[PDB]
Amino acid sequence: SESETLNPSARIMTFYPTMEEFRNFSRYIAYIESQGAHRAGLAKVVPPKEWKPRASYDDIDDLVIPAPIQQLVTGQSGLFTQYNIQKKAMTVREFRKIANSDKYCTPRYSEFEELERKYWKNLTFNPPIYGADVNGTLYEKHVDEWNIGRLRTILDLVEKESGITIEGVNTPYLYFGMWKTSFAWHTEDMDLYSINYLHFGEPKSWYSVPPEHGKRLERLAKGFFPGSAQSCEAFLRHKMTLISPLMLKKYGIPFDKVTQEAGEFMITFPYGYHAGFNHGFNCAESTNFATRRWIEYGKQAVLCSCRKDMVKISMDVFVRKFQPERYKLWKAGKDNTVIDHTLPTPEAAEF
Ligand SMILES: Nc1ccc(O)c(-c2cc(C(=O)O)ccn2)c1
Ligand SMILES: [Cl-]
Ligand SMILES: [Cl-]
Ligand SMILES: [Mn+2]
Ligand SMILES: [Mn+2]
Ligand SMILES: [Zn+2]
Repeated sequence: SESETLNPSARIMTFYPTMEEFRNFSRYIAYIESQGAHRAGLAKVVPPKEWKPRASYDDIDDLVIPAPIQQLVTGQSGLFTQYNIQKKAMTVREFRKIANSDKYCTPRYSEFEELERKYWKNLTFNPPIYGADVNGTLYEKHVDEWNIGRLRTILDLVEKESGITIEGVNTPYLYFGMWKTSFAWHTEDMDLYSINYLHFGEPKSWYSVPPEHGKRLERLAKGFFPGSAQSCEAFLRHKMTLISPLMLKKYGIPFDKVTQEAGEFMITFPYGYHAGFNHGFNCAESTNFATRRWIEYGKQAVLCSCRKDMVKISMDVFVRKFQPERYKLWKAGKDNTVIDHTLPTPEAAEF
């Protein structure tokens, strides 16, 4: 009730940290959770105006996009399935050229609602190319604040313990977008946190569903896609499923929306379903991370059961280290802990 009194509407919150607050990443995450930001599943953090992760983005024209994907979308009435078609490798220069070309460039519009309507109206036409899942970073090696390449959260325990790297999850990914490129409805692998930084370019728009309401979205999605639901216990993790905000409203699924500008951070929280699209040519960097609060989510995450090489992180080291008194019960399959999506991560006891 202390936590349930904070952000009771579960709306997307925006934060403007000072440079002092901005330096300690995990601490500021704990803070915004103390303010109830996590209840939305998504939050925006606008960094100090003097902070910059890179002096200049003029040298990256020759950066290679090894596996650009053409996004074919099929559907109607607010329900869509996205099929990825991998294209030949190409450079950022070659990508931007195509992105800004007359055929793929952003349509003209007044307010955001107009561009949003055009997105949902034309989603299945003129399939765009997304320069997605590029291994790398655009942070300068010296930037110590909010460095996606080295956030130093307890997610580091995975590699530290096993040597295992999972691309885009405990390593950084770059996303080069063009108009009408999409990311489908999903939570993160193992229901982790994620961080997303829009380095440059046109905006990225987001939809989010509160974790305390995530199950309702799942039930809706299973109803809409019964074939997919029968074939996999977590088919949304395929990240192929697009659902319009009008469809969510029609079925009483609560949600919020936010538009991300260049130079801005987006944080997604455990079991926070989100989706969205890019307004035009841009570039974003992202990875996943953890807090102590995530551990229970990780233990209870419902994973994909049909796809091989799907991301499954062993929770053992986390339970042993941060829940020693529950380790035996958990191994015996008798840990029946129930998650309260309103509670902030325990690191926020300072606040
Ligand atoms: N395929 C995938 C996996 C995990 C993710 O977290 C995302 C994702 C991508 C974007 C993006 O395309 O910028 C935004 C939010 N989530 C995509
Ligand atoms: Cl699912
Ligand atoms: Cl990612
Ligand atoms: Mn995501
Ligand atoms: Mn189906
Ligand atoms: Zn599956």
